[PDB]
Amino acid sequence: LEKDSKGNIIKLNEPSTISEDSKVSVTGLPLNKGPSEKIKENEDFCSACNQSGSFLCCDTCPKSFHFLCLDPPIDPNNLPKGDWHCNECKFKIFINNSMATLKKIESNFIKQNNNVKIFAKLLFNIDSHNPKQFQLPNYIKETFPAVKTGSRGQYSDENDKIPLTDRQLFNTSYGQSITKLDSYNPDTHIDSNSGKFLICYKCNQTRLGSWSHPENSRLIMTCDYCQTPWHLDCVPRASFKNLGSKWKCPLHSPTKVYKKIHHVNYKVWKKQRLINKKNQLYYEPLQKIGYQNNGNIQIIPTNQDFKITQIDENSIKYDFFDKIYKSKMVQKRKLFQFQESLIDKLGSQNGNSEDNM
Amino acid sequence: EDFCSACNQSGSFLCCDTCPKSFHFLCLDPPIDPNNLPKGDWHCNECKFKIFINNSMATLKKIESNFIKQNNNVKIFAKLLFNIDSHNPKQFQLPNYIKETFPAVKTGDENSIKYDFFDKIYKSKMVQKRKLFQFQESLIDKLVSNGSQNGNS
Amino acid sequence: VYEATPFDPITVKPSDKRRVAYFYDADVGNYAYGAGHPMKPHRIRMAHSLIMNYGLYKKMEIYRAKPATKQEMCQFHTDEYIDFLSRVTPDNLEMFKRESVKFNVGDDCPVFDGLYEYCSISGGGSMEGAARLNRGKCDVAVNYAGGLHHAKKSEASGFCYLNDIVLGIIELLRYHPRVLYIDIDVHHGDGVEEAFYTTDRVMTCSFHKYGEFFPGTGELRDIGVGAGKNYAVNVPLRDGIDDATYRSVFEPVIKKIMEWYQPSAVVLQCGGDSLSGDRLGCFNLSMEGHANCVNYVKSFGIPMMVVGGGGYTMRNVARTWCFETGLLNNVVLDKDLPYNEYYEYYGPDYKLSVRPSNMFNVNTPEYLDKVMTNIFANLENTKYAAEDLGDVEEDSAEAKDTKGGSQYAR
Amino acid sequence: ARTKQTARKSTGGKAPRKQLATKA
Amino acid sequence: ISLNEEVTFFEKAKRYIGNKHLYTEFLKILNLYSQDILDLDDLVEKVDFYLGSNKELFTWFKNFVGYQEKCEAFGPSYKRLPKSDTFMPCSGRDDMCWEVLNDEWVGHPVWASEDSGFIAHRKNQYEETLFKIEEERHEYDFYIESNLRTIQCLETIVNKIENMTENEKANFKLPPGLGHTSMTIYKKVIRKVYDKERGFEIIDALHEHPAVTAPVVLKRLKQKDEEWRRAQREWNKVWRELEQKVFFKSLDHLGLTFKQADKKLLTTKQLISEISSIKVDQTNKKIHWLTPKPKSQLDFDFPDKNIFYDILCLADTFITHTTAYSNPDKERLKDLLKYFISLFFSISFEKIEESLYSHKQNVPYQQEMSLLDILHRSRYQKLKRSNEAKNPWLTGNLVEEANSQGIIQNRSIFNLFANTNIYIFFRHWTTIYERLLEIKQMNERVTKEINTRSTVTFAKDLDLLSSQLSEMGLDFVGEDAYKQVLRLSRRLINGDLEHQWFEESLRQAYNNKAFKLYTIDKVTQSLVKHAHTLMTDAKTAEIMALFVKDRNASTTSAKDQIIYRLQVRSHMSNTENMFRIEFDKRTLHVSIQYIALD
Amino acid sequence: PKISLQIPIKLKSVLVDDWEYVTKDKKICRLPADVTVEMVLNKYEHEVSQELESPGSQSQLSEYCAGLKLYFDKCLGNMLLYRLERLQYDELLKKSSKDQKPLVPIRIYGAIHLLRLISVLPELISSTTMDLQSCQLLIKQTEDFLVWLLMHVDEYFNDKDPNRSDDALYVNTSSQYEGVALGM
Amino acid sequence: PKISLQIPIKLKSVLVDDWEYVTKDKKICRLPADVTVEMVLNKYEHEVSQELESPGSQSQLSEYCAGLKLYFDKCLGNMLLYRLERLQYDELLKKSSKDQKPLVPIRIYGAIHLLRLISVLPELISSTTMDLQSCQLLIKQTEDFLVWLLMHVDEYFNDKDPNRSDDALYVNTSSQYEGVALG
Ligand SMILES: [Ca+2]
Ligand SMILES: [Zn+2]
Repeated sequence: LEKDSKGNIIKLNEPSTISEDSKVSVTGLPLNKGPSEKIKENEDFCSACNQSGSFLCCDTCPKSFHFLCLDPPIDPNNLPKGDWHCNECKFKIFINNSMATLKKIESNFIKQNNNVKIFAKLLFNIDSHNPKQFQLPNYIKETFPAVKTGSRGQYSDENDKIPLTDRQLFNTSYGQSITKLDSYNPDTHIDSNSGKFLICYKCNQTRLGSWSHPENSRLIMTCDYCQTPWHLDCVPRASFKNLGSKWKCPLHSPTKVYKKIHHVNYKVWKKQRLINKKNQLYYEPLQKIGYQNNGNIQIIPTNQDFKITQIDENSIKYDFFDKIYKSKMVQKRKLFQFQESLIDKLGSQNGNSEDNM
Repeated sequence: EDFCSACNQSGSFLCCDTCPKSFHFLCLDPPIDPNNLPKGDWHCNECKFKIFINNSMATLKKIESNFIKQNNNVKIFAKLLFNIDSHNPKQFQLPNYIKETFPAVKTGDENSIKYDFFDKIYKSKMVQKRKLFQFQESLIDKLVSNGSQNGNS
Repeated sequence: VYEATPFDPITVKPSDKRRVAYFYDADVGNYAYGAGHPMKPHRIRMAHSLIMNYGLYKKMEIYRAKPATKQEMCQFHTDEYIDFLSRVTPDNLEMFKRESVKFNVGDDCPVFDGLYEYCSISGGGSMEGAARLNRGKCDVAVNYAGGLHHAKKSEASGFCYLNDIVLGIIELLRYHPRVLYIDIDVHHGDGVEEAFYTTDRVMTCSFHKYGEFFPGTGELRDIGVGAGKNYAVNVPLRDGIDDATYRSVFEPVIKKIMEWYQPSAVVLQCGGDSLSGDRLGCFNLSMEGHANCVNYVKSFGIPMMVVGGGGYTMRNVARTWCFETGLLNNVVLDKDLPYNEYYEYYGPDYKLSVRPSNMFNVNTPEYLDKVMTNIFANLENTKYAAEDLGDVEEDSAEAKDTKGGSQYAR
Repeated sequence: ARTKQTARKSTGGKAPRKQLATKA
Repeated sequence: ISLNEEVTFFEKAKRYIGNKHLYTEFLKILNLYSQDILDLDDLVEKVDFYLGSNKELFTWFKNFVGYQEKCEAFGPSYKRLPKSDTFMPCSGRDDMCWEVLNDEWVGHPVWASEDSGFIAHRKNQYEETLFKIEEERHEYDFYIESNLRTIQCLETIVNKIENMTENEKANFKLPPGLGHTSMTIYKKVIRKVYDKERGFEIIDALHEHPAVTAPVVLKRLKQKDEEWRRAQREWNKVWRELEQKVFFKSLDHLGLTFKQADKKLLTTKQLISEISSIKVDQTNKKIHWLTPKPKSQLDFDFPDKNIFYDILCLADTFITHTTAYSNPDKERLKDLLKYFISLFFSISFEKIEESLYSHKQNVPYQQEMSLLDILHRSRYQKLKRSNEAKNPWLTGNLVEEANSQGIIQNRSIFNLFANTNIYIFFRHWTTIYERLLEIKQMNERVTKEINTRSTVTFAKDLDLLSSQLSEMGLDFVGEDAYKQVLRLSRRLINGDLEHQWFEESLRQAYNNKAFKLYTIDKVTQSLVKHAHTLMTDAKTAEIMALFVKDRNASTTSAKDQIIYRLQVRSHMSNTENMFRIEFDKRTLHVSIQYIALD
Repeated sequence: PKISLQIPIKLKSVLVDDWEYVTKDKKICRLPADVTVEMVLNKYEHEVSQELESPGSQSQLSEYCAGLKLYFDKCLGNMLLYRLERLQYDELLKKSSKDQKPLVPIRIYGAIHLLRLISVLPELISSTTMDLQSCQLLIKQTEDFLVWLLMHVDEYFNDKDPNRSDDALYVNTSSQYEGVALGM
Repeated sequence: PKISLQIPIKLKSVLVDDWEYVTKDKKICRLPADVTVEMVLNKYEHEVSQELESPGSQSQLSEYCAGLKLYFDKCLGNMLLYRLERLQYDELLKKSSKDQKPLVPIRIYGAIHLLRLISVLPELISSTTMDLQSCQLLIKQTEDFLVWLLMHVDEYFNDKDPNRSDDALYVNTSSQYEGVALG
């Protein structure tokens, strides 16, 4: 360190080598070798998001904001100099200490802009509230029973599997891991409530193997909607999928269909969302055969335009057969027309049809 | 009133007590000859409908929904058959639209379902066949003055 | 099309006598990720220390690739990302907060001291390995320092900051019309698959563990889009794959690819994670079952490059990388370690073996037949048909390196 | 102005990143 | 007629799909096609998951709709980015790179994980010790080696100064990196030794004035090298022995959890659930695949005889040692196993007695003691004191033997009709045989391997290889592996050998292959306990009272088996489900059939 | 809105002219008529059956056809008859009562009364609660039905061999009968 | 008190889908949309002006269109943006200053963002202090707008897959855009 550059250097500093290295001190020997030897004020949640992150804190009141949320957004690199206030506190300061009665301040605003008068109060009020994250009002989310707000404000549906308890993921004995049943659990091949075996749908077997030979066992999981057991082999499937979302078994109708027009290249169909029970209207049409369901159906055993058509089963037989027979007639027509067409393009036919028999 | 709603003219009346409207004996859905009269009430079809259902919407929708499900044999004519019992009889009146076009006017089981499915399929088959066949005999007739096959298979 | 067959001893093929080129930069051992981090660049140094003691330097040609420039790193990565790498240091982390979230750097992939230098050692190491194959100087390039297949265009994932393999492949692509990439790391090689997904000039055949295992991509149905449809091939294996079952899958698939889509070069990423006992990967592959993968690809006779990739247990990966370096030089090594500086590691029998575990093999032959059937269905569509370029400068490192590694201590 | 901080620097939360800060 | 099927296709479909909830979805899918929402090819693909097995039906459906066999395959992982975001620049991308590389399509863990995170593979309690040791290894190794690379860098420098003139020494600054290849390494090493921050003005002093700085820094760095190495050597012994105690356990994933999973899955319940599971499969398909109902749901095979003398001598040791069974009764437990085995498996009894006798040697008269005598206590003391009508054959399948008209004269085939407590006693007998046999099959390969393994010369001169087992003798160096595994097990029941030392010896000897022989002491115990039930439980003993007479009968008519079956059924309650264990003398094949008849 | 049903132009004359005769000439059809409602309508179920190829199209044909046979039965005594006709209808019920056999309007009356029902039809759907799609079909057979009618409109609506009074659908009646038809 | 706004079910089902794309699917709408809040109200004000005869209502209509535009400019910054869209909004402000033209949200944002303002209108009305006769004036007028929006729902809100069309109203988000916005 310090040193008459011409003279020798004074030693920098006696190394305070107390490192607390993963081993106890890098220079220190092992200690006692007992085992291992055989012989011997501002809130912490953004007022807008209600979540965590880097915050920019209001000075007057205990309200913290993200860097993105506050309007307008503020760069983390470049910030306004000195003290900062939330738009609410700036309002109160603004109002206070000047033309203090709000009324008179507001009474000037309404008189200022008489054209927008119907919206006058709403415009004036918006200058006082802090920035917010948009959340759908409850009367919209309550319309659809399936939808529900997640922990973070997410859209969470009936499809999203309910989260695993954090204990179940990380607190298990070694032999049995709940998350993956990749250790020969034979109680998978049993129906808990009834006691019968779960039978796969593809091969109509359960492959519970002997404890003597576990490689004869094949893994089985059950649908999250159907509750029809499937082998992880029959639906080719790599694993159990118990984290992300409910596993829709094959054998369950499509909820979204991309149809190529074969001439935009494609058309999209999405099943109508399930409405609240009271607002739902189920309708049985007077026309048995050929009603345009648009894909929304309740199978009868034998402004609300969101109406689930109720169709008899015998109707679907007629509809499906009706579609098939029409296409077969059309396909036969085009093929027969094309063969007749080459005759149309044709003194002597010379088709040799008389020779054919 | 003085006129008969179903004679559209002034007639001797049999009167339903509940409804002020009364009708002439001739236009009786079941003929009701004056000489033989019902006892006092003579409830009209429209009035008879209300007392039958007891002026209840839920049963009305239910007795309707039952009527459609009952007449699965003829479903498209379900609401029409359901309504016709309630409405009081009315003289046939040539509708205005057909009149308006003309310039001038003078006077002012389980096996059954399979069988019902089978025969329609079976009836469909020949229609499919005979249309396909008629194109084939158009092919032989495309060859002029004689069929290409020269015979019927 | 999966025929279970018992494992056979690794046999060397006298027909091929390839002249290898080994890329070792002596500094690459001195970089450490963190206090408890799994990626340990030490494993390159031990895997090199073992190699020199077998005397493999008598057959190989030792090279020290010139570190990759800042510009050449950008032919895959966006200029914003590389610029962040150069400045970032543990003391500078406060200054960079928007970037450290935008660029997934410093939280799981830590910002250790020397972050730029280590990445600069990896790329020039793989890039030049491709450059030497093109010139015809070497039929094989071995760059264990590199192989980081998890990095993305503007993101650092899976301990991998600079995706050298893309830099390596782009160098091969300037001479060879078609290049094949083979992944045997237990994780899905999303860094290379996502880079070449559209083009047909590269096929990225990757073997990995599916079932919400990082990065949770590489499902069987991912076969590329656009021109590169069917030119991607993912084989999602289950847990506990072992020596005999892996060979019955690896060999049939690779043999199909090199028939239908004839590659001019191969980039084989010898991942260490698949071996048994690693801290983050769950397979049961032993050395003989893992090094057999290299011996099979070599036997075809087309120029290849071997990159180290990921290996998380230093004891196991250093042993198998030395054995694989033996096979490429047409020599099967003896199962007796020679004295080396890092000798106390390879306990307890002190032999060159990675012992397979007892864990239960779950891939089932009924499942593996369905995976291998779909792949073969797809592969029948893939019928064949301060800048430095061709960085070639190599440095001739062995004169400097012979005293390292080779030990007569007692 | 005084800005607290962020404790953890990633968008994934390390649940999807291996050697997680927050998932083992 | 062709019309007949079509008017019944939905009836045929309804029967196969089974439950209504699945049939409704089949109707909804058929709807979407008729609404022109779903393409024909997509319809046939979905119907495949319903009617895949009924090939005769599915083929008809494919024929009916007109399906003809022989992009939108995007994949679930990757999503497209907008066109604008692909413009973020790359400085050194050639024209070629633009065509090859991918910029539009991207995939990330937070999307593929569905935001719910991942599951890491679980690790042992011991396999996490080799990971703690690995880090402690690297931490010492990283600092020392990174220190050496600076020593050589400075050492070549320092010798240069002493060559130079003192005036010259005044001006010999070192460019960054000291001329070395790595600019960063020599900073992380000096900063560690010299107190963090203080360390920064060392480097500046090292560059600006090296002639007086480099000699001092080299001195200390060597001195810090000597301290660090002296620690590693002391830490080497701690790490080496700890790795020796817990290495072979880390590989052993199944062995650690075996002892608890053995008593859970080897019970009277699961052994009946396992065999019943095979019976339902053959009858389920009968419902769907139409498999015929066969005999012998479970099949065993007994290729090697000498395992029987091996199991008997094991259970012989446990019976004598056991304190629970009273001494007079233990003579029946010993004499049950020899006679039952000599009866069921055709082995001559005298041959068994020599095998036990020799095992007694390793450590006065015999009248004919029938197994029938053993099963009743009252008759036992005497040999201790001395030196149904109008019942036609209808089942056919239950009694396997319909071989000959009238009476079969000489048949190897013999079936034992059994209760639950007979079959379980027999499954406890095969369970040992399966576990023992797979050891003897490896015995030829393993015995050679254990002998031929050799110590590395570089690990024998130094004291590195573990000597714990050699002192205790539990390394199979001097004997064949299988015969040694027995005389280790015989010590386990005797209690001489600790459990954790018995297990560890088979870990090194068999590379963890033979983990099933961790509960050979308990499975032997449970086998004896079940065999005890046979003498007691006079209902069950009366069953083998009939069996011994049947097994002794050379000529058994077809009706005789039915006579044998019906009498045995009389002794069980009408609820219990009897088993049929069938033996084939020529092929030593034992087939168990699960029966729950009238 | 209001249901739009198109009568063929000649059929419009058939009904409008026919209404002229009953009010003025006071003619009444000989009953049972020459062409019954049944064989007119049952035959429609026969020819059109051999023309439609689809299974459903065969069902809808018999559906609408059999219903019209049912609808005409209930809707005869209510609406389709005139003041003069109603007097003639009353007799029938006594005539059916004297036989004790049930009165069946469809087999007895002529096709022109069926044509009267179709004219009143679009007003009748208006009172009902059927959605549009169902109403379309009810109309679509109806329009396609009357398209048949023009082919044989000459046979039975139009007077074939008109010289004989029996061929004429409606036959003149006595004035004192008309006095009873007035009811006063 | 509590103000009730009858949103037709189809429009009430769009929003929910918009709530799904932005929070679960993590895709945002292409900001410079084709049918922006300005021409949507320009068409509606123009289609309904000819429809109604009385000049008294024309004043009521025109100010509700003129007012809703001015309110939308003030409102979009504060409470019409999900968290994931804040960064995209910021880059527009950051682009505006460089382009030296002030951002006007009605020119940029699409019809769906107008529907977000309509959804929280009852909550905004209840917070303030307004005449009751004006509360039914807005709500009745808005209920008349939503009815008109229902008749044209097809060609404003179309369901196109972003991976496919690229003309879809929503575009996916890069792993770097998502990182800063959420992190
Ligand atoms: Ca590709
Ligand atoms: Zn990996």
